[PDB]
Amino acid sequence: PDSWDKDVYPEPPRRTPAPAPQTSLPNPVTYLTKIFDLLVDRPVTLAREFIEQQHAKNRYYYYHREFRRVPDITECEEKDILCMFEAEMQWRRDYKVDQEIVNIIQERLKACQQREGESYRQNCAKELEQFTQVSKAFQDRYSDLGAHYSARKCLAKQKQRMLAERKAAKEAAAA
Amino acid sequence: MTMMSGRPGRVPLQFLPNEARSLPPPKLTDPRLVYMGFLGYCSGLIDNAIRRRPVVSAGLHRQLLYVTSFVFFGYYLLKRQDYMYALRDHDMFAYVKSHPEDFPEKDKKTYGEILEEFHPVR
Ligand SMILES: CCCCCCCCCCCCCCCCCC(=O)OC[C@H](COP(=O)([O-])OCC(O)COP(=O)([O-])OC[C@@H](COC(=O)CCCCCCCCCCCCCCCCC)OC(=O)CCCCCCCCCCCCCCCCC)OC(=O)CCCCCCCCCCCCCCCCC
Ligand SMILES: CCCCCCCCCCCCCCCCC[C@@H](O)O[C@H](CO[C@H](O)CCCCCCCCCCCCCCC)COP(=O)(O)OCC[N+](C)(C)C
Repeated sequence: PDSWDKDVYPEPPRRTPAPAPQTSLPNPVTYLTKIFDLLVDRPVTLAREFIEQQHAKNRYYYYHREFRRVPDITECEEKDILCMFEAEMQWRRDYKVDQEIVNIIQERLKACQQREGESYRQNCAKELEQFTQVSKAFQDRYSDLGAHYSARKCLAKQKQRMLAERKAAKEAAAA
Repeated sequence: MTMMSGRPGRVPLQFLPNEARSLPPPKLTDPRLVYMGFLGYCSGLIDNAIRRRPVVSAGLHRQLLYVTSFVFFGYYLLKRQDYMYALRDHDMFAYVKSHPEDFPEKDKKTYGEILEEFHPVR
C-alpha cells in the first residue's frame, strides 16, 4: 500500500500465472478459499470500514521534526564546550541515521533472498553489492571506536586513515 | 603556610571588614541557613531525649531558642565565608592582570588542525 515509499523499498512487477485446470475433479483449494473469503474476509472488512469511518470524523496530524545543521567538530576550538556539545549531538544523530540506512539495506537484502526462492544466488546480486558497499562505508566510519565513542575519536580515526592513504599514494607515485 | 594571615590592611580581630558591606547579604531563605536551623532543631531534640523528656513536645521555648541561635550564628558565618571567597577571587584576578607574562593567551587551534592519536578498541 501507500504507507511506505516504493522507491526506498522496491519490488519486482509481481508476475503470477493464470490457473490452467487439467482435471475433471474440483479443486478443494478454490472451494476452501471461497469459504474463507466469505466467512472471514468480509466481516473483517466491515469492521475495518466502521473503524475507518469513525477515524475520518477525527483527523489530526503529527509532523516530522526538522533539525538545522550546526558546525561540525572540525570547526570547534580545543576547549570550546558549547560548540563541542552541539557538534557531538549532531554527530550522534547522524550515527543513528546511518544505522537506519544500514537497516533499510539489510531489509532489502532479506526480502530479496526470500522472494527469489531457489534462484536467490543469482537474482539478488545487486542487493548483495549494495549491502557490501554500505557495510564497508559504515565499518570505516564507526567500527573500533568502542564504548565511550565520540565525534573526536571518529575524527582521529578519519585523520589516521587519510594519513595512511596519503602515504600509500605518495609511495605508489614514486614507483 | 598561611595564605591570608598577613594581607595588607587586615584588622586583627574584626570578623567583618567594612569592605564586606559591598557584597549582597545571604537571603534569609538561604538553604545553608535552613540547614543550620535544622541543626538547631536536632540539638533541641537530642536535648529532650538525653534528659528523658518527651522528645517532640517537651520544651517548645527551648527548641525555639536552639533554632534561633543556630540561625543567628549561621547568618554571620555565611557572610564571613562569602567575604573570604570574594577576597580570594579579587586577589587572583588582580595578580593575573598585573603579571601578563605568566598567563599568556596562546593561539586557538580548531580540532580540524590538531592531530589526535586514535586508539582502536578491539
Ligand atoms: C540525610 C537527609 C536528612 C537526614 C538527617 C539526619 C538523620 C535525621 C536527624 C538525626 C537527629 C534527629 C533526631 C535527634 C533526636 C533523636 C533521639 C531519640 O532517642 O529519638 C527517640 C524519639 C522517641 O522518643 P519518644 O517519642 O519521646 O518516646 C519513646 C521513648 O523515648 C523510647 O525511647 P528509648 O530510649 O526507651 O528506646 C531505646 C532506643 C533509643 O535510641 C534511639 O532512639 C537512637 C536515636 C539516636 C539519634 C541519632 C544520633 C545523632 C544524629 C546522627 C544521625 C546520623 C545520620 C547520617 C547517617 C548515619 C546513620 C547513623 O535505643 C535502642 O533501641 C537501641 C537500638 C540500637 C540501634 C543503633 C542505631 C542508632 C543510630 C541511628 C541514627 C539514625 C538517624 C536518626 C534516627 C531517628 C531517631 C529518632 O524519637 C522521636 O520521636 C523523634 C523523631 C521524629 C522528630 C522529627 C519529626 C519532625 C516533625 C514532623 C513534621 C515534619 C516537618 C515537615 C515540613 C513540611 C510540612 C508538613
Ligand atoms: C565540629 C564543628 C566545629 C564548630 C567550632 C565552634 C563553633 C561555635 C564557636 C563560635 C565562634 C565565635 C567566634 C566569633 C566572635 C568574634 C571573633 C572574631 O573576631 O575572630 C576572628 C576569627 O574568626 C573565627 O576564626 C571564625 C570562627 C568560625 C568557625 C566555624 C568554621 C568551621 C568549619 C566549617 C564547619 C561548619 C561549622 C558549622 C557551625 C554550627 C578574628 O580573625 P583573626 O584574628 O584575623 O584570625 C586569627 C587566626 N589567624 C590569624 C591565624 C588566621
